[PDB]
Amino acid sequence: PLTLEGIKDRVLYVLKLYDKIDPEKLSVNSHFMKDLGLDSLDQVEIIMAMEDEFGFEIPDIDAEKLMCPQEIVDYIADKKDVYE
Amino acid sequence: MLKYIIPTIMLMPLTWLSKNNMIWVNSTAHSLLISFTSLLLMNQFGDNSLNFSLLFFSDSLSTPLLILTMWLLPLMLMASQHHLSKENLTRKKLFITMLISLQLFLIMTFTAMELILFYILFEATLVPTLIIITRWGNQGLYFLFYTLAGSLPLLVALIYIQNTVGSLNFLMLQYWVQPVHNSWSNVFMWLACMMAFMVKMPLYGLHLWLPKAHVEAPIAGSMVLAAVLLKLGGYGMLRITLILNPMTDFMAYPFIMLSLWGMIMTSSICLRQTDLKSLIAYSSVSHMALVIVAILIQTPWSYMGATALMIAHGLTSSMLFCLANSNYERIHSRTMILARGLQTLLPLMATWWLLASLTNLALPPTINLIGELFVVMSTFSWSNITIILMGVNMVITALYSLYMLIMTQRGKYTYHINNISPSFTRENALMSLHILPLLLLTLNPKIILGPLY
Amino acid sequence: YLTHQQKVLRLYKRALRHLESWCIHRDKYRYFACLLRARFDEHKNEKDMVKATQLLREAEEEFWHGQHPQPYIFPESPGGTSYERYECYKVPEWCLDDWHPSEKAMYPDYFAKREQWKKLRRESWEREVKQLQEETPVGGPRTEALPPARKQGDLPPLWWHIVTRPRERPM
Amino acid sequence: PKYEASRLSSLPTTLDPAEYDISSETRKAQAERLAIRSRLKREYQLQYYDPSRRGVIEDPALVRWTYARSAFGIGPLVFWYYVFKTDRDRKEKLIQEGKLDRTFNISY
Amino acid sequence: AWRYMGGFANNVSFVGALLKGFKWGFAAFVVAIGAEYYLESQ
Amino acid sequence: SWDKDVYPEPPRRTPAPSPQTSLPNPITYLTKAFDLLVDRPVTLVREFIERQHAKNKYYYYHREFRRVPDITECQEKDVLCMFEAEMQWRRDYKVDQEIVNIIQERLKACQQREGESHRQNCAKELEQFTQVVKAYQDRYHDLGAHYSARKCLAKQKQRMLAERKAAKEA
Amino acid sequence: AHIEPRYRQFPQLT
Amino acid sequence: KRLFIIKPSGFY
Amino acid sequence: MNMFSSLSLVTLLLLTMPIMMMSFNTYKPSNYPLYVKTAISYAFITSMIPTMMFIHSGQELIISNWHWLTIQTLKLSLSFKMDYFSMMFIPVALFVTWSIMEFSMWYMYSDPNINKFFKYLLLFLITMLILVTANNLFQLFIGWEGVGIMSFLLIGWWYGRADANTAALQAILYNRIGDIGFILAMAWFLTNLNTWDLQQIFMLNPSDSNMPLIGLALAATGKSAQFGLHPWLPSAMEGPTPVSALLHSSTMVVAGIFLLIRFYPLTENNKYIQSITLCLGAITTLFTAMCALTQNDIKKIIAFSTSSQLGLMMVTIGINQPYLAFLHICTHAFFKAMLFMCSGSIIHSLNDEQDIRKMGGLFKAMPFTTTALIVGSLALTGMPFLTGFYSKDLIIEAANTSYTNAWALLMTLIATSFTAIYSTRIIFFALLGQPRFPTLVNINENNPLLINSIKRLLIGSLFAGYIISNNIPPTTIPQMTMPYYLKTTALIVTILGFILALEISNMTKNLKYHYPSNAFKFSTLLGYFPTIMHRLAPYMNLSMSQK
Amino acid sequence: SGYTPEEKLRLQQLRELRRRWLKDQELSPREPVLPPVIYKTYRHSIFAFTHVLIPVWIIHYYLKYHVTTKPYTIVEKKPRIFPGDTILETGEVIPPMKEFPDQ
Amino acid sequence: ENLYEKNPDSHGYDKDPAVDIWNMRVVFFFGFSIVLVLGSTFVAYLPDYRMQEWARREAERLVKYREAHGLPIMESNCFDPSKIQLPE
Repeated sequence: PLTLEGIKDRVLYVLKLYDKIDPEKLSVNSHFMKDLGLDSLDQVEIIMAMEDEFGFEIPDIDAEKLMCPQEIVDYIADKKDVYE
Repeated sequence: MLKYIIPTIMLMPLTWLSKNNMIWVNSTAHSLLISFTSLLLMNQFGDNSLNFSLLFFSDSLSTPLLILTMWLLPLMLMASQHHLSKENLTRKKLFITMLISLQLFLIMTFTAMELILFYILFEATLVPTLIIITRWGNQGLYFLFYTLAGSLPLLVALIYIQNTVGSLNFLMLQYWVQPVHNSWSNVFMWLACMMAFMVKMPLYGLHLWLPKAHVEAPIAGSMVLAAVLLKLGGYGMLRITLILNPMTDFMAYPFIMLSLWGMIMTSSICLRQTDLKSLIAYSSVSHMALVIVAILIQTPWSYMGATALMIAHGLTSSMLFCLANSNYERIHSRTMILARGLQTLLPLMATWWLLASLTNLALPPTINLIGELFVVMSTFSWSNITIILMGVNMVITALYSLYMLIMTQRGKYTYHINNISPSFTRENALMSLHILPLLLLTLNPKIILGPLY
Repeated sequence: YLTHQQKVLRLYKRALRHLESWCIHRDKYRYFACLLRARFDEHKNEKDMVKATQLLREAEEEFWHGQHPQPYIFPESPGGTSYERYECYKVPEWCLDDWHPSEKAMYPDYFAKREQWKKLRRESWEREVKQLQEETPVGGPRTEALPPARKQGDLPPLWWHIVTRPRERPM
Repeated sequence: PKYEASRLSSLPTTLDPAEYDISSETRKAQAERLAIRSRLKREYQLQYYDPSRRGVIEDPALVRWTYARSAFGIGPLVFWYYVFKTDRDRKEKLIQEGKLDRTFNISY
Repeated sequence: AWRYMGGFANNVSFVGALLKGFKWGFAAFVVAIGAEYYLESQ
Repeated sequence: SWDKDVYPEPPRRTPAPSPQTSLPNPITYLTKAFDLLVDRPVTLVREFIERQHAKNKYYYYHREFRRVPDITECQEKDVLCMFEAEMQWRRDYKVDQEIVNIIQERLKACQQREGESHRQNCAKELEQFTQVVKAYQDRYHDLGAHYSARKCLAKQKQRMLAERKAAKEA
Repeated sequence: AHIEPRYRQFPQLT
Repeated sequence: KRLFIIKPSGFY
Repeated sequence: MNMFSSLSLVTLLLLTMPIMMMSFNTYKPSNYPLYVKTAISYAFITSMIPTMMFIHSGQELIISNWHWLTIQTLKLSLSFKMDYFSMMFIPVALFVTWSIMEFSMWYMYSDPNINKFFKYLLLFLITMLILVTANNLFQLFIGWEGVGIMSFLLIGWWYGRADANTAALQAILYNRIGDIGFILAMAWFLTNLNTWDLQQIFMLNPSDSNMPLIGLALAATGKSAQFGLHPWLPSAMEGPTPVSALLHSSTMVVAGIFLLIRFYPLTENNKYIQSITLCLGAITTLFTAMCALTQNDIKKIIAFSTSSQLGLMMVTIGINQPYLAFLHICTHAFFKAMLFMCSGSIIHSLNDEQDIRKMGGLFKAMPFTTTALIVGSLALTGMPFLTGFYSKDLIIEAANTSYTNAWALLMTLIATSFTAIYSTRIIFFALLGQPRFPTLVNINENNPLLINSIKRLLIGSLFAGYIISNNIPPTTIPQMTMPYYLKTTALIVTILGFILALEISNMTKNLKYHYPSNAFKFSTLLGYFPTIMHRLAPYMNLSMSQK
Repeated sequence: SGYTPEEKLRLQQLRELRRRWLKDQELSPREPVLPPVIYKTYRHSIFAFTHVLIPVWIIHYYLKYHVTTKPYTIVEKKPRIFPGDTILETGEVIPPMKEFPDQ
Repeated sequence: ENLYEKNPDSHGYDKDPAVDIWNMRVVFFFGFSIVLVLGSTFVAYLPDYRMQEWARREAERLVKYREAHGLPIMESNCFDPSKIQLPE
């Protein structure tokens, strides 16, 4: 039973354990490439870390477009039919 | 037989004199009553047949076919009354009359004591049949070929036999039959006596009219064609082989090869059929190829198996056409891959699909299996090598039977099809009236084993 | 169909996943995953695009030799052990229109809300069709991307079967 | 070690040399293919999403397929004829000299 | 790092897994063969 | 209940129990429960039913078919005599089938009854089954589905001629 | 539910 | 929470 | 006799009642699964009374209650053979099914068709008891094909999933190829003997029994998934876990072996058939044990474990020890069913994860599942005095000292070592090490239905072999004299397997790259047989069918 | 490689509808609106009576008075007879075996 | 047209609800109540269909008689050879 806040907490949690991110510039709206200065190779690993976290695969076509934590939260919430 | 002929005739006045909206209620109710009285024919004796008069008789072979024939008419009425709803009253009554006249010819055909009387009624059944399929169908060479290579030679041979023997009464032929000696003229008498029945079975190589006929026919036409009309060929061969011995010893070889190989071919074709009604039609060719083999090797076990196969196939194949018609009446297409995952939308109708498929692949102890098993045992004595062909056919049959079930009932439903309304009581009752008697016959199989029992 | 970048990133993910299948243990995978990243970081700034394509081609040939014959698959991914497991349980919403009224009367509140959605669908259809006409160049669309709703009160064109799709665990 | 394709094992798309050799002509072909697919997708969706549609969306591609699809030889028959004839000749000959064992054979 | 810490930090070896319950099973066995050998004298 | 001569059973020999243990036999206590709970109420119900059958006693009979001339005595093409000979032959054919069935059931019952010693203790039943199956095979095997008294007689004459020819050869 | 799930921690046992 | 389960009509 | 026969039949009738009351007759949908579980529980008790009577005095019965059909000189009656094999197997099957049904009440709890699932499981059981009590070939054929159809319906339970339907049709395909041999045997016995009854077949005792026994062997090959017709059993893992537990223990898979056991009076005297069944069993047990060494799906490993054990039973048939093959059937049912339920316990707690590479660290997190898994693994590997040792150990001694094919003997001993390796593999990657599963920990096994069902099978996997072997009457002369190196071969090769497996499993933790050898790929892809055959033969048949 | 502003906006609008649709699948408190050791022993007692005792009465009646009244329908394997045994039917005593060699 | 739209209680037999209900009744009564239930009972109690039970009793009479007189249970010859006259 996932919830929107529960998903948001876990998405940020995983990013706060990534050494390439400063957990002081990290908000739900931080852009991985424009605000946090990460690579596209880095973004692939972030998406892989989310797949591990929640136990399901995010296809490559959809993965490229998730560039902020909120976009990840929305994708996971939409996939699992979470509405609050 | 007059206790069955006359009430069947009275169905015509009943249909025409009925109130406008009661034609389906009256004809169905009273044809079921006739079917009920048909059980009186099961007064069969161990030694003698039931010989009513100089024209009609009933042995253990014609009795189950008679009961199947009279059971089918009420079922055909239920299957038809939905797609004929928009037809005008007079055309509704003309369609019902065609079905009644077909039953009238059929019951007399299965009980005719004289072979020339059999031949005349045997050909009269085509008049209502062709009218039904053409006038109410969905959308030449075979008529010409069949009459040229089947009907006409049979007439000449029967007339010739009557001149020589002096009679064509079947009881008389049982005592005056003489052996058929080798000669070129007897080879043509043998072929003339059998080709009309082989075309109607149909024999592999002469079978392509059947898938075409089923694709064009309305549901009632397919039901009677698959259940009873094909069995006229089997019944005719079971009778006329009495007077063809011993020449059948070698004349059967080419037709046995066609059937044994045809079994595997038509079963294999069923795997690649894209149209449900064609798939069932080819399935019937495969099943009937077993009946031809059984008739031709003529052993006590093969005749019991042949009789059971003809009855079992009649119910099973008719039920499958009704199941395919229930889908067609919703999606208006015969294509098998169009509507998938129907078990999700129509749960009970999926149960009928399963039961029909299980009988089609001859699950024991269904009479489909009993008949098929008896033929397999008899052909093994004929030649041990045949078991390979029979065994492979059992494998392929299970494949296409379950492929049909899996394609239409399982998987994901088709998104854009949104007119799959719940099954009507009419359709569920129609399916159970095929499968319930079929499964009940497992309790007392002896009544569909024929006179060799 | 896919840019050179998209092919390099799709190989990176695929290579890492197959490496995970070999290593199994997380510390071992972490060590070799960093070596793999160092190989992708060696030629990150390759300018000559003929050289870069040759590097990608060799990378994919090396991957084919080194791939796991039985890689890990997420259970609900295509080819996984739970893939399409629940499809038999997804019933389309239009099936509710055929319920007997005695079946409908057990859920009055639900079927009242369902009418509101059906109304919302009917009243929006014409505007959705008009929007797609006036935004579609002559000759039809060149891509499958759909537009958003541009006014207030409009719904994004062709939303019904996305919004009302079955749940992933419908029972 | 080079991959060798077969009828039942197609060449992986990543090992196909063509997928890296891309030209304006190849991109143009891909764009035309996407335009054809998008046009069909739009035509299907306008019927699929129509609130007032109840029935089947007939696919002419499916109709074309079934129409086209619904539109050795004697060697097996000869081969089996000689297998069974040869077997039945041997068995018949043995029965006539009493060699074949049919001690308990009374069902046929 | 959670996979190597606090609760998951120590896991038995394969031999340790096999010998689960051996200490109490062997203690019971010694009692039982003591109880049986005593009755032999009786 | 049935003719013990047609379906014989050797005398039964159950050994008396000789318990060499002190634990009670649970199967003896389950037998008494079975007799008390299952058998006795079942017996009472049957005794009530049999009392009703006694009040109304009526009889049925085994049909006796008089013998009629064989097909050997029928003139060619004489259907009236052929019909009666043919029908009689069919009745005898059906009876011979049930004679083989009786002998097969004797054999099968002996196999189960003798247990591990059946190969030696069922020799008589096997011998009788072997002989009757031979006689049945001689009468009826290879006639075909359209069998008749005529075809059976033709088979007999072929066999008789061969035997006569073999007698001369010796 | 007797056993609440735990995040990144060893589970609760009875 | 309790959710509606969409099913085909079972009445017939 | 009157209590023996009445209770034998009430065992079967009791099982059909929950099916009969499905037609609206005080049917409580409330807890239909509990009702069906209770019926299995009471059927087990009533079946223990005839078994006790047989253990006591060796009482045996044939009940031919109903005369169904007479085809000239062939009477067909509904006849039940309440003999040695029926009396011992029925209680074992009912005991295992009782646990699988109670396990299923927890495992299939959320399934909306829970009632239909228990109906199918019950039908699966009924059709299997028809098989084992059948006294004539036609009645056996009813059960034979009945279990096949129920496998199709249960393998394809999740019918929206294309791979489930493909696996279900695959099972029918391979089993129907075996049924060619079954009908071949039926045709031969009818023609040459004049019967389908087991009593008359054994009384006539034909000597030229090559053809009927080849047919029976072919039927066993398909049903018990011997080499050639084996791929369908691993694919049957598409079904829900309770189906695999029942399919692989007390139903379906052992019916093929059971058929050959029933015809041991014929195979005893046919050394040609013994050679064929010996060689077929030896290649099966070795080949599938090799496939299990590299599988990563926990259910596939146990599926290949079953095929390997089925191969050992086939070997036991080929050395003329039908009673030891039967004992292995009974013992194997206890711990093979338990292993599947332990795997389902793991799979459920990791949200349907089945790949052992994503398990680990479960030893302390699931103490009861761990205990049952270790007990089950040790029983399977022939740990002295657990249930598996009382059949497997005797089978190896019997094979070692028999006049036998030497290569078949060798392949069988190697497969015994492989049993230890893939057993070690499950324990190592599932229970040991560190957790490799996702971060939201939902591990929970504290459900009484789960504990109780596994517990009863754990007790079975400890004492059932000892209890059964000490009650069955001797029907052979066991070989008890042999050199020390033949007496202890099974123990030694099993220990070497553990030593070898631990070395290899500990090498995986090294920080060294790993490249695939041709042998590794051969094992992983099941010797390529499914890949080549399930593409070639479908292509050849389908492509010719259209044209 | 992110969403375009158009793509972002459409997803947001579909997200809002989807979440409202999912919330509307929740049942209200009144739905569904339906139309109008002792216990452990009772079920086992009733179940034993209806599913064991009644079937065994029917089966025992069936076998005793219809099946065993016909020949060879229930065939027993004859009891084993060992040396020293006494036969109930006749009272015959089976002589013991010879005397064994020492072993 | 969908029959359920106007008659949610439809049995599928007719648009007219009264005729529809009557069509259902005759099919179910004459179909199941009569033909299938009474027909099955009628078939279950057929008087010795094709003489099989008489043949069994007759065989018992002959087996008992022939074994009591040391006569063969069955003879290879169907017809008495005294009545047969061979050729040549």
